[PDB]
Amino acid sequence: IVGGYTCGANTVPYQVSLNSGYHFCGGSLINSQWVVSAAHCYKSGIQVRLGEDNINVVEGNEQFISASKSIVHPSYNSNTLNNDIMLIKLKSAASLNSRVASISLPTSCASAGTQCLISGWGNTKSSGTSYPDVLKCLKAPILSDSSCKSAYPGQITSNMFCAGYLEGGKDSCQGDSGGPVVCSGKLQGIVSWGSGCAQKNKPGVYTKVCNYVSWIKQTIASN
Ligand SMILES: NCCc1c[nH]c2ccc(O)cc12
Ligand SMILES: [Ca+2]
Repeated sequence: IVGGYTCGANTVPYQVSLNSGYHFCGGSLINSQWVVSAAHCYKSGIQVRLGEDNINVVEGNEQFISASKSIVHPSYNSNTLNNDIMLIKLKSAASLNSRVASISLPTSCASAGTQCLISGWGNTKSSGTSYPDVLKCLKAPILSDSSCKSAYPGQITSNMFCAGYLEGGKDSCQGDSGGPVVCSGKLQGIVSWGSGCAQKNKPGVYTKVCNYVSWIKQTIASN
């Protein structure tokens, strides 16, 4: 997260770190046994880390739970990043508490101008590299479909939205992938892609979770 703030320990209780020997993606806990992330975060050998603030120190609220199954959206296209969503089932249920909590799926799609919270452990610089150890947060609005299409001509599908700032300086970045965009206490987006980080006229692009609620619910019901 570029141009964000330090969230504060366990203030984003649905935020997960996907770990394969090191943090490589974020995700969101949507019930005690399931995580939502980006399809571009897919790999085998995932450990889900819940209750994290500093990902390099054991602070005492963590739960580390292996993935039993990963389900990439059936229509994910790695070239276009259309349908950039995946579900991860945990081997055992998380213990839910004030610091490890699920985020609700949306019943409706959020409108342009809605303020959201984006979070992650990704890079904090728009040029060069500095990876924070503690969770970073950014408040950002959802942009109009027309401003998003104007920023990324020919690349925005009905399964994507833009959020952030056309002036630059504030955005999700590398390592924030798969993490949550939460608006009015609902999961509306997943950190998906963009042209670099925090560049002028190049806001972040997010998977539009409201389009996937039936797939999520039917997949969880049967797996
Ligand atoms: N808006 C940040 C999007 C993002 C997701 N993953 C990324 C990887 C590299 C990068 O430059 C950017 C990204
Ligand atoms: Ca920790």
